[PDB]
Amino acid sequence: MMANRMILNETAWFGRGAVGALTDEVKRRGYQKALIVTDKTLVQCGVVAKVTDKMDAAGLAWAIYDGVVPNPTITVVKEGLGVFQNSGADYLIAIGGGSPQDTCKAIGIISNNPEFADVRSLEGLSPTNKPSVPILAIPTTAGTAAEVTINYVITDEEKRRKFVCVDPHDIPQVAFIDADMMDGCPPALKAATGVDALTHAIEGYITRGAWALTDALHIKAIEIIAGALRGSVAGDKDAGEEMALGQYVAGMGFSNVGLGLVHGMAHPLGAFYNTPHGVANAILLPHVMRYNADFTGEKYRDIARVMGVKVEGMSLEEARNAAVEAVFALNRDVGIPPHLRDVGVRKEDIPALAQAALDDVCTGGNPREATLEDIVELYHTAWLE
Amino acid sequence: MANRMILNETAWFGRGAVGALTDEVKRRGYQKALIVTDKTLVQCGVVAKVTDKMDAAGLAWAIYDGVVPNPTITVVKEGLGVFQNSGADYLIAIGGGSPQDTCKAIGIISNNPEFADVRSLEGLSPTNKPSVPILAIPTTAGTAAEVTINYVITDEEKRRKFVCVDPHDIPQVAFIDADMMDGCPPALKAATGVDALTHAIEGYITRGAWALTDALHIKAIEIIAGALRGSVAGDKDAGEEMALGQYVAGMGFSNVGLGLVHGMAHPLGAFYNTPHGVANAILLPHVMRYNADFTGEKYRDIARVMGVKVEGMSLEEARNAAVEAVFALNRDVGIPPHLRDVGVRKEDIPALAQAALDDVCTGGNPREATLEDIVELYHTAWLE
Ligand SMILES: NC(=O)c1ccc[n+]([C@@H]2O[C@H](COP(=O)([O-])OP(=O)(O)OC[C@H]3O[C@@H](n4cnc5c(N)ncnc54)[C@H](O)[C@@H]3O)[C@@H](O)[C@H]2O)c1
Ligand SMILES: NC(=O)c1ccc[n+]([C@@H]2O[C@H](COP(=O)([O-])OP(=O)(O)OC[C@H]3O[C@@H](n4cnc5c(N)ncnc54)[C@H](O)[C@@H]3O)[C@@H](O)[C@H]2O)c1
Ligand SMILES: [Cl-]
Ligand SMILES: [Cl-]
Ligand SMILES: [Cl-]
Ligand SMILES: [Cl-]
Ligand SMILES: [Zn+2]
Ligand SMILES: [Zn+2]
Repeated sequence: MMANRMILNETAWFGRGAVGALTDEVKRRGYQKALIVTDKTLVQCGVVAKVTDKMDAAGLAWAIYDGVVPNPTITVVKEGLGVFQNSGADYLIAIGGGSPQDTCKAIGIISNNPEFADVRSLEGLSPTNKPSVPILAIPTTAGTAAEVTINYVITDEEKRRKFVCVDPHDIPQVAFIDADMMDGCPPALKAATGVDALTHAIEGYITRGAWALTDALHIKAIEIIAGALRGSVAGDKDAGEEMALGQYVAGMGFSNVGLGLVHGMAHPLGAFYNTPHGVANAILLPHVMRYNADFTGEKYRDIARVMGVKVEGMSLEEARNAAVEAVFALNRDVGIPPHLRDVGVRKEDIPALAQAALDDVCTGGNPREATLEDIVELYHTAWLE
Repeated sequence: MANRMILNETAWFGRGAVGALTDEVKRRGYQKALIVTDKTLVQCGVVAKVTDKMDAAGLAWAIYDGVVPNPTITVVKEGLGVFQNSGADYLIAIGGGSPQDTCKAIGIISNNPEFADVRSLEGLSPTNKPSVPILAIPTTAGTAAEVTINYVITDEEKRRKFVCVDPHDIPQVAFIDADMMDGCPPALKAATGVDALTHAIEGYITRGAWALTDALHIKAIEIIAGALRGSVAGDKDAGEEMALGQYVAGMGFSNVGLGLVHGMAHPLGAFYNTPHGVANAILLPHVMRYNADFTGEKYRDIARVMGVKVEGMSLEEARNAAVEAVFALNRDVGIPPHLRDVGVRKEDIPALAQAALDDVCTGGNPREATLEDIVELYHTAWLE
């Protein structure tokens, strides 16, 4: 029926050493001065200087905003926007995971669309008339794929909720997908962000708006990620490079079609508790998959198959169970906590979390139409055994 | 050498103890508080438990809510400026160890301005004046920071936690009220409760231990081991027991010291911003095993009050049983088993171990640790 749109990065560089392309890209574009948007951890760890050392050798000017925090808030966006406005910069370089990537998008959008100074009013299909300030995006987790999506997610601390901004105008001009930038994640962070990448690919494979091209991207991403994540957590170089590619491929799909109830149930955790996005999604994933199983056609057979299960001869019910179990197994293998209680959730908040999840935009993509009671029940199931 | 005890001159205990605050303020003649706290406690309504009572009583207050876990030199300086501009004449610390310690730093520097750099307070701070008076209200069970003479600040430039020790920082009044603590999520109850256990076990076996602190610590171990599972489960009376036990532990350890658990946790906090309670909880049983031969009969006592039938056990057996009872508690309340699980990197172990070797807490440890012993302990705790 309806035609399907795809927004993608016009330019992207892939592989260990891809950040070495940045200075030429800047020179080709004629930009005069960057604002780097990042967090203090990435500065302390030397990750930012991997980029600035190259800029300095090429004679390219920059300034830094390093105030991003996980689950970046309206306060963070306003602070970074002020730094941008006083910096003399003409473009942005986002160095970090989803939290810096998203902050950078917000800054770049508001700078060219000042009617959105309050930040909150960007939620939804932001009616921006101008493209963002140009962004060069450098992910350091594997990851959110925020370098390739048209979305960014802000935490409204005053309202205790996360909100999603969807806007073609925010797409980065160039993405640099370089596992050298990602290797310093602690193993536990690799694990959570990697199962989050898997969640993007699984939810995107089964989302209501799925179509042929996104299905092809998502099923490839699932195969890459499921084959690489244990090795990446273990520190294998090639597995890290595979994770960097797979996490990105997932975004090429889900940006354009949507996610589901895993992300919808994780957003309130981020808002209520400041839970890390990756861990929250990882813990919820297999429970939501079980819930969705009967509403997914043949797709769990494909998921199980590319996660290593010999599905030949299984009934559809068996293949569905096998897909779920393969996710539980991966979570155990890479040390994801088994229960939400383990990561600071309170049972008393489940009613309110569930209403927030029901209302979350990601939930609308879920292949099964969730009810309040389904979400209450899933939180209890995930909370403790 | 005679042994010194510093304690709170005044303290109120039990559910509802914060109800005593407004009268304590009136009796002391203070004019205006600065509340030192964090944004979570404001959001959760915990601060309002206090400020609503103050408002009813006509008592003035302002808030500094910028404390973060593992408070930094930057936080201390920010809060000090807020204090200096607030018109306050006393401090109310509402929170866990992070706000309690920030509050102590503020109150000390306000009356001892030559320590404006913060770092210069490390060790036996040579302050001439008492802190601005502090009324301390813990909201975790917990650090016992309300009753110790210590506070712990993170130097981000030097990537290290440092301990400031000073009789001048003791709070004037502590209010130990489990109603203030009940909102901790279960996982936070678990980690802060095993941290309280750690304080009591390390204090029991520390080099400076003597009769009075031994009596306090073994009672605290009994209380905490008996209550923690129930408190994590939300039982009301268990929460009140935890509030008391965590404080009794501090009555001891403030005055004698801790050991290598705390010494190995400090660099985690500095390197990774690891929560103090979780770090200590994961390390505790491994360090206990390392220390066992240097602990006399005390692991028999620990095992007994943790519910082990030690009658008939050899000392070796009783020691192993104490270690296992701690492993069991950690499983039972959901403490992660390994440091890798909480974001530690193996590549950092050499540097973590040097930092732990040099940490002040390590000097109280009953076994004299070496660099190589600490490296091995990190590796042992890092993964199965
Ligand atoms: N824009 C989108 O389409 C999109 C999609 C998914 C998620 N998100 C958002 O992304 C955010 C989560 O991002 P995330 O999971 O990448 O984590 P993050 O950016 O919040 O980072 C988490 C932590 O890991 C640290 N870290 C990151 N890279 C590191 C490295 N290389 N070395 C050491 N430490 C490193 C950070 O400093 C931080 O402390 C959430 O707010 C989520 O809502 C956005
Ligand atoms: N002698 C001493 O002064 C002493 C002793 C031990 C530890 N410490 C220090 O204490 C700090 C750790 O303190 P902590 O373990 O109490 O944790 P914390 O104060 O760092 O708080 C941890 C988290 O729990 C939240 N929290 C606290 N109370 C809550 C409540 N009632 N409801 C909901 N959330 C709540 C906080 O907002 C914060 O996000 C460390 O920096 C450590 O070095 C000091
Ligand atoms: Cl998200
Ligand atoms: Cl989230
Ligand atoms: Cl401490
Ligand atoms: Cl610590
Ligand atoms: Zn995600
Ligand atoms: Zn402690």
